[PDB]
Amino acid sequence: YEHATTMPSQAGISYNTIVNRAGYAPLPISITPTKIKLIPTVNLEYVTCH
Amino acid sequence: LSAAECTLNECVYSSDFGGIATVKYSASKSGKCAVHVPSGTATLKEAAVELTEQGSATIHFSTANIHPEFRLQICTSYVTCKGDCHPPKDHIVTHPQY
Repeated sequence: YEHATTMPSQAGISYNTIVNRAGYAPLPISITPTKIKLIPTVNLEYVTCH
Repeated sequence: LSAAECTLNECVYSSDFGGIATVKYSASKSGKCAVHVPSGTATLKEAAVELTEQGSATIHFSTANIHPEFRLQICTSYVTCKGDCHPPKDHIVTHPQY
């Protein structure tokens, strides 16, 4: 079943919604982002030290 | 049957009996009552239904009208029952159109 939803990109807050069709009973659907990660594509150019 | 009331709880018109209607009755005696719809708007899946003394009975029907208002015929008298149905969920059913 096609369903489109958007939620704020914050961790620690559980998002509650229901996927509901007129025919069937509405279905609870719960999403809670425990952790959100942002990985840059790094490139090691050179190494420096004393 | 006396003091008969029909209440269409929830209906979904489709090929099959996607509509379910609940009828509240006050039967004079315990037993079965033959049930039919004189109009062609919907067809009852059950020819007859057992009635308690003053309980309520449920029927399953198939229709194609979004706002069906049909006067179904019971063992003794008529009752008009109107409601709003809903479109079917699945696009294609492997059943011939009732």
